[PDB]
Amino acid sequence: DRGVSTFSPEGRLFQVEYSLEAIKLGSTAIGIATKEGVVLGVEKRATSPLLESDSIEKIVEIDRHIGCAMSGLTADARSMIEHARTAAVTHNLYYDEDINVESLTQSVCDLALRFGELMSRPFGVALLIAGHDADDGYQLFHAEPSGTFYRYNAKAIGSGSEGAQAELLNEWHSSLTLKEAELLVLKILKQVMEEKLDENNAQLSCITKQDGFKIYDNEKTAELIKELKEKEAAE
Amino acid sequence: GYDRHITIFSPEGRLYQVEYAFKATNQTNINSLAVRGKDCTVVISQKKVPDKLLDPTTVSYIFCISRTIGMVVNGPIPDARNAALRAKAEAAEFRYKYGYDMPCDVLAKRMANLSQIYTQRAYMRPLGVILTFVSVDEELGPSIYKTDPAGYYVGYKATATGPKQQEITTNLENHFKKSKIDHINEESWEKVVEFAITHMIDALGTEFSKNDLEVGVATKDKFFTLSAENIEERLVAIAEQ
Amino acid sequence: MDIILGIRVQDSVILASSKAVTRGISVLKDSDDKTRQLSPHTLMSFAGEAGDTVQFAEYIQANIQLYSIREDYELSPQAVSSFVRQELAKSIRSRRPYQVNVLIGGYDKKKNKPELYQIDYLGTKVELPYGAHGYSGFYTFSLLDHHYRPDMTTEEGLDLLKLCVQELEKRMPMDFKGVIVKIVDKDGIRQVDDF
Amino acid sequence: GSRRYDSRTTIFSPEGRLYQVEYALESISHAGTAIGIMASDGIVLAAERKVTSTLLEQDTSTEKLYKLNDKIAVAVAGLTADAEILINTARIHAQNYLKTYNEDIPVEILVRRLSDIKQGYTQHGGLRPFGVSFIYAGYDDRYGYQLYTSNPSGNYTGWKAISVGANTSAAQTLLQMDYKDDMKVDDAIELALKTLSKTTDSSALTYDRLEFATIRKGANDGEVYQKIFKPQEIKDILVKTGIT
Amino acid sequence: MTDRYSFSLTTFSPSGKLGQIDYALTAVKQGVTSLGIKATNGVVIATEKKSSSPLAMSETLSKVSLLTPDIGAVYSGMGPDYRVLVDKSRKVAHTSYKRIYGEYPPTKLLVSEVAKIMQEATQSGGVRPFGVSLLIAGHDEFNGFSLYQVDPSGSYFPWKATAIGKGSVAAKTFLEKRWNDELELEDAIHIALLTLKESVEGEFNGDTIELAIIGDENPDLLGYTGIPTDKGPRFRKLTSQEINDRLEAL
Amino acid sequence: TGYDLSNSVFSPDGRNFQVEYAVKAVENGTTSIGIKCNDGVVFAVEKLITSKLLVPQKNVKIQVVDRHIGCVYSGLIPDGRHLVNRGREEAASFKKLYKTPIPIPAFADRLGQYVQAHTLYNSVRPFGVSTIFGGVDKNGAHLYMLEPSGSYWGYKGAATGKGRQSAKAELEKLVDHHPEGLSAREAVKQAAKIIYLAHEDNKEKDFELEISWCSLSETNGLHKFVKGDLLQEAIDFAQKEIN
Amino acid sequence: GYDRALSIFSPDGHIFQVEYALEAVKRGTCAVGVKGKNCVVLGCERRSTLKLQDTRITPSKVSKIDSHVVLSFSGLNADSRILIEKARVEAQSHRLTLEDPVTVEYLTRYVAGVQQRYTQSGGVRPFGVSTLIAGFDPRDDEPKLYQTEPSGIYSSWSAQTIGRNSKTVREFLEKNYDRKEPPATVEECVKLTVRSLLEVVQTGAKNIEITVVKPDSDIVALSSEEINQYVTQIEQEKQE
Amino acid sequence: QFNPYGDNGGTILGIAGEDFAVLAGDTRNITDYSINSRYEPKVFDCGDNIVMSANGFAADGDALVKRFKNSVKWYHFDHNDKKLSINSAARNIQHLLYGKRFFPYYVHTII
Amino acid sequence: NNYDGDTVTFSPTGRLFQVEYALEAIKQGSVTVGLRSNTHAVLVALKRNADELSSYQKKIIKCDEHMGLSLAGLAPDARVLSNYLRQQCNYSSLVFNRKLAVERAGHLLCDKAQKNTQSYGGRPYGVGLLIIGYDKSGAHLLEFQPSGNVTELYGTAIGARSQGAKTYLERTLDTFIKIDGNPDELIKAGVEAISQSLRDESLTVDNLSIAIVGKDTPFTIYDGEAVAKYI
Ligand SMILES: [Cl-]
Ligand SMILES: [Mg+2]
Repeated sequence: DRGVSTFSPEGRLFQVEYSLEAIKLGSTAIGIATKEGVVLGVEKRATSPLLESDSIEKIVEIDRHIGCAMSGLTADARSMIEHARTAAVTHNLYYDEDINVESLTQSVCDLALRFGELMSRPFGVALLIAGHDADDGYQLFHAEPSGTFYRYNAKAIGSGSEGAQAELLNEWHSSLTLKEAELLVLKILKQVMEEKLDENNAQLSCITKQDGFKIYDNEKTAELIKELKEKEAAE
Repeated sequence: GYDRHITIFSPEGRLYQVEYAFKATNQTNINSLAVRGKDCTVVISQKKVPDKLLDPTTVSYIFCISRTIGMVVNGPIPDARNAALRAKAEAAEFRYKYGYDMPCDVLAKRMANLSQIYTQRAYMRPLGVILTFVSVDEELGPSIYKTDPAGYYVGYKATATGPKQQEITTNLENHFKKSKIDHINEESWEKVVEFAITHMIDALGTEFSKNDLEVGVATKDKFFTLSAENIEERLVAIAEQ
Repeated sequence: MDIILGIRVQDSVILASSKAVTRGISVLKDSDDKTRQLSPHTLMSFAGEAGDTVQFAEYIQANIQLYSIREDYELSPQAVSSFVRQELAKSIRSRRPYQVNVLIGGYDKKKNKPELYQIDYLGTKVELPYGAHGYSGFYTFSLLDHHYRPDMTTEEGLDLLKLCVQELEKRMPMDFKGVIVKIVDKDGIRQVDDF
Repeated sequence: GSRRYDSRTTIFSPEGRLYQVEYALESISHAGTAIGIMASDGIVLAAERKVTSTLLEQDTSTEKLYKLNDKIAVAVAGLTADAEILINTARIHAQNYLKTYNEDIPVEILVRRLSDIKQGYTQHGGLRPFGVSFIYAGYDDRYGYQLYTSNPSGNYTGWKAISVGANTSAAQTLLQMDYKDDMKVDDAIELALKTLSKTTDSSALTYDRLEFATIRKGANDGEVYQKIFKPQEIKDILVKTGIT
Repeated sequence: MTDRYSFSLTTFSPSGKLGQIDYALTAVKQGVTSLGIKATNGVVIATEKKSSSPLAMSETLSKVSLLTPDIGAVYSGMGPDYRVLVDKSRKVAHTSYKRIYGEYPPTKLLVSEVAKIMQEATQSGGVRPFGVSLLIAGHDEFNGFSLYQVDPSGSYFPWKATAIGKGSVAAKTFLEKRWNDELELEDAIHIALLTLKESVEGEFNGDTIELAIIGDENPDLLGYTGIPTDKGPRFRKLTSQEINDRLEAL
Repeated sequence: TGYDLSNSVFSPDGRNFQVEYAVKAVENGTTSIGIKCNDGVVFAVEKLITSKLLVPQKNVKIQVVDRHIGCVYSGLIPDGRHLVNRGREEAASFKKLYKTPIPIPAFADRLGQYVQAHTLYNSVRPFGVSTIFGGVDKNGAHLYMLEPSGSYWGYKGAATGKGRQSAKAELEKLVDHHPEGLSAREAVKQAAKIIYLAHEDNKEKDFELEISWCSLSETNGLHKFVKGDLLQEAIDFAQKEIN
Repeated sequence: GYDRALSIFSPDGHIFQVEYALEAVKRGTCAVGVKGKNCVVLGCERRSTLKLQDTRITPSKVSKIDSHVVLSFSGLNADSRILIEKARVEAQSHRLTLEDPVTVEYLTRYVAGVQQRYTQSGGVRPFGVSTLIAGFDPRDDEPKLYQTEPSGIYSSWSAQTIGRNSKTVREFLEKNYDRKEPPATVEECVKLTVRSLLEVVQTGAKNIEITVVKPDSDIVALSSEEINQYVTQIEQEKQE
Repeated sequence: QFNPYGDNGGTILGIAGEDFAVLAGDTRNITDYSINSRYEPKVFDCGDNIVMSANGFAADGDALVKRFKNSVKWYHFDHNDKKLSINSAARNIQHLLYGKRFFPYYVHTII
Repeated sequence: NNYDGDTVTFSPTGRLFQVEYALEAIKQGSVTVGLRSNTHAVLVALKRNADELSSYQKKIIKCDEHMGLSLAGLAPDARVLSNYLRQQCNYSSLVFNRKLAVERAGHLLCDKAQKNTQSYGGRPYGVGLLIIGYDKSGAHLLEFQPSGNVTELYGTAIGARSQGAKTYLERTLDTFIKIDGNPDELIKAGVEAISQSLRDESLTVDNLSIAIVGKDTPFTIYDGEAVAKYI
């Protein structure tokens, strides 16, 4: 065989590149950042109709001001979330304040490359970390198993990502309202999803300064789905 | 065929890394010889200094392990010096723990046991050296004990090691058939050194200058190496007879 | 903590334990239950150093409950007592020992016999017809030497116990705020609410 | 580095099997047969010694049958040295339990722990598994007489009659034919010997190639006795059933 | 750095063979013949002293080794592996027995400890098996005289008489014809010398043969007097002269 | 085969191919020399000027150990630095316990045993440097050269790197022409010449000369760098000899 | 310690050791979980190539983790014991610190976390086991059924099956189980579970095990005759 | 027996206004009945408009101030040059002090 | 080929392929330029983005008040090495009340990178660094490579198409070295240098990243509208 921390001839880590292929097989997750808030949405993708879809937890709270959506080998994300939650609460204990979104992301990304021959392999999951702080305002971050993170105005990850990212390129502007962003995530999710989009196989969430991180109810999302379909038929 | 890379058994019950370590022994192309007198033990080895830029005083394969024990190595110098440093440490520790000087045969056994471990444990390679230990032991008298990369060791009436070892061995065998005894029946160590050089000359068929040889001598309560002039004095004595 | 008593009769084991929890010059509580159910037919009462008592009792409780789930079987009172003794015997040579004395009352379902074990903080185990820890024994043992009979009923055992509590309330210096009484028999563990 | 030489003893095949466990079972299938038969009033353990030499000391020998405590014994099939490591661990585990609870260890608990040790060697540590299968014969006051087996996978199961080692397929078919639930110890002794006599790779079954043991309640009143049979006692029981 | 070989180097092949054990047994086959014979009042163990060179002093190399005062050992196969096993066997007889019970272990239990050490080299990380088979002869009060063989796997078997190494197949056949249950110790030494002559090719005398017995107690070899219960070692190595005396009436 | 894929494996010859492969990395590196003299030693090295953008005099390759030992090496520069760092620890623990500064032969064996240790296991790589070093102790001047195998000897003159054969030939002439001895100030000038002559085997990029020395009379038994007037004097001597 | 990364990514983004552990689950005997209106039922296959067994003492397929939660599995039997033991220990540890028994979701999440840890820890292979975890939360009457697998993913199921020929029985359950109206009684839930196993099993003799879990630590295992009555009833209705 | 603590004397004083704050301290440093220095400052600017003094045993006082100054530096590195608020500084100093709960810094701290 | 499985293996020609593959990761990285005069030292870095929706990856990191670097290659490895440099700078301040010399900083990075190239299991660092600083001997610029090789220079560049900027600085050497007591002009020369490595793209306001340290100037980084002056 061959080493876990080996470089390829092109100058990339084999295991990191292979984990990126696992993330492409994962279900779609989209995030959009505005001046009124950051929206996070995911494809649930139940493997069978008997599976109770509300138990699929692919959007997750880290703190009141920071939320998280995932894509790939979602079991691997559990220890990453646990670390993020502990980092957020621990900082609040040491400094009597909320922790910066960027600093939280950086702490999660420090786990990523702690593998070799520490854990035996990289994580097989990508994260969209969305939040708000007083300094830099509403923020969206994409955290990879390479240990790298980019800030984004909008970002898609998972199986329909390259198609959804091209769509987000055209649609995003700096004056988007929160309501506009909610519909835009639902619109783009419906395009790239295999099965037909509804309240049971897709989930929305957001983070605002005032109300913090909130996962939307199936009743609330259903009305936004209905509002979206009417607006597309209206022209 | 990874059974030839590490010290595990081959299908025919062999350890190839041990066998190849034996071949590393002759990489220096040097022949050594050891013989016992009545009161002494003499060891001699060829000294080859090919490079003109070398300081010839630093080129040596004979080592003073303790005050009483001497050691000559057949093999590459890095492994020789590794073995020498360990033997020195072992001999010193023995004296501290047990209150008397480590015997030649006991040190030989200890180094042989260490060599054995490298043939059984995978992460450690064998040393590519043959170690010939000499002394005048306070219980056993004049002593020659030799160790190899297999972890084998035994006492010797006399011995030889190197590429042309077999020629030297038979030369010595024939002498002890004739003399009917276990040693060189000689009073002074000077004449035992003369015997050793004389029989090496006959077996190898080459003549030696003072800088072509290296000599170690063990007596009661000390082992010492001879200088170029001490050897030259010895070569003159052989020539005038 | 202070007063814990035990009486083994014909068909049951009765444990009586004081209700007071005192710290300094203040009785902080007067309704404290100084016992834990280890298994359906085994009860352990405890007394000693503050904190240690409950921490030890609950630790034993967790281990016996774990055994019960694993084997789908209840350990005998003799087996539970031997386990408890060993834990205390380990503890006494630790950095900080558990300073806890216990009584283990149980009904062995295989033998159809009640059993009472007295174990001190050193790991000193004895099976007894009646037992007590602390200063209580200095009154109750001689009283029970006189009035106890091996063939008594549970009702006779409760009257015998009332006689002990009355003597302790008369001659003990401290107000221990009465006792909680529990009975261990073939049908399990139950609490006497009016004592 | 060392990665090059790692056999990877604790991995799955593409089919979902454990290579080393399967190959250890293949090793055990060439070992001398061992039979266990459980009766209503006792248990028999019988085992065939691996191709005996005439100069082997027979009376002061122990290959197949080992005592774990006063109430539990095992029959071995596989590498004897591997078995002795596990037996000494089992002997210690039994005494730890007795020290803790002041009661003799229940048979299943001892079996589970020994099987859990074997399991560990298949999931972690990078070491080869133990090339051993055990037949456990024992008694406790909960379940009475019990027969179990364990194998290199660390999986264990309970039996009324069972064989391990060589020719188990043939042996199990003969046991399944003649076994019944109301059977006595003396009948089970006869069945054990008859089964070995037919499944043996030798020409004829003799006293010097056999180890035999019973666990009866044939002591005096409500107590269990272990009888590891002597050579002369095997010779007599072989004549008594009419095999020689 | 550090021992990165934490995995087994002996594993099961598809056929169920343990390759490294089989190959260790092959190394034992190539080794020089050694044997053991049990008598009614003693045990004899013997082997040829294969000299590496005639300049070598074969007295300094001891193939037959004392383990305890009443237990001895001989081998066939790789000599260095044997030497370290004798060191470990002597030490384990003290650490796991004499320092606990104040007396030497019985033969069977010391054998069991040696077997354990050899089994561990078959399963532990980063090691090969020992390339030797041992014959261990001994006496103890409650078991009397005994003789055991120990193989590279860690397996051991008791023997009335046996041989291991080069010409073991022929030597075992020879012993079967001569061995009976009424043999006296002197008769067993005689047979041991006859058996060993078949496998030896060159010189056959007290200087090329190494032979030891487990027999009567030797008070003269104890080194002190005054304790009646201490009567001396039962292990005795026969001298070069003592062997040659028995070779005349052969 | 496959005997060359792992360090510490003997080939059927009795050779460690991985050590021989480390020697190739040494042969690839720049030229460095050592000259033993009357009462001390002189070290010199070729520094290839890759670009105009390299700051002159500010990429120092010769290293000091303790206060009396100089070390220079050819091959993988970081491996050399790792060896010197060890040497400094070895020299410090010697002085700590025994008070006296480490003798040069003693120091040589400390490096020798450490390099040799990196040929014993497959979990480490051999050193990709040959190291020329030495100084002045109680017994006088000593010069040593240490190789990837752990092999070292004492030398009258030493050379390693791409221009080793040219430098060795030039060194052999000095040993023959000066049997009574060479002086410290002479050896500095000769060192400059030999580096300039050895530069003919690496002549695409022009170079920068760097010299150091230990001498009982000239530097008081301490290691110093040759700078300023004494350096320019040695450069001019070397420039005159090539033409 | 043995450090080797056994579970690693391949070029196509798969962890083969985890996927091969799923194959071991596919080889294992079938296990089914069906949750009703006021109950959960766990059904398990037992292969009939083993006669001369002692069913008194043989390890049962359904294991109690606490008095209110049960765990069945499919895959390697020896591996399952290690997960069951850890779960039982965590159940008692939760009672000790929180003064409340575990929820079914919490116990599942713990077992799933253990399985996940063995997919990115050095020197270990994944568990060749998938579990069905069923029960009722403390002081709650809503039935809970969860599934775990070697990768570490877990989720809740109205009904689910695992093991050999599980795709056949999952097909059966997908059309026969109504979300709007689950099995209203214990009898209805057991029957649907037995029916689903009868698609795959062979004979309904000593091949099917049924365990019924009800609220407030009310767990009972059905005997041969009790199960055989369901088998006899289903076959007579089938002939139509 | 060796006593790891000492008393270096002096005194400090902090007052808060509406849009300002003062932290004052005398410059005398003593041991027993001797003056060590007439001018040895113990009120320090720690950056981010925070002033600090740790009066009592001066070795512990200097150690604590040094550690807090260093804490401010790493707060900038780890949180994108963010200004450390006075309330956050206060909590950080609690953890510094309580870290040595069983071998305390013998000092009275004011920021 | 057969000798690139790990960093512990030499090739038959004496090469370490894992180190060379790590070196290759730097060439794929975005361009960054370093240059200095006698009074000041300047870093200029072309930042890279994933797409138009993403932010531009920050290339420059501060190590102390008088020292910092720019990176090219694996950014997490730069974070590890910069964190180590922060600690070593900080150790020098707390223990010795001494600002760490820029030369010692380079020596410490060299030795840290080396240990990863000689031991089994580990891997080389996959990043190149340009360290600038002002210490007791004036302005300094260093180039770090993950082979371990550290080099002091007047100017340099690393990353993709760095040869264009490196050639320009080789021509401009005599001019920019004497820009003393003038920060803006030394930056202008650095901005003109990095422009020689541009293809199709040009320097925009959120693309360019500049840093400076000097005699009476702490290490400070300029991004966003602060660099609009130099476009
Ligand atoms: Cl030893
Ligand atoms: Mg007591």
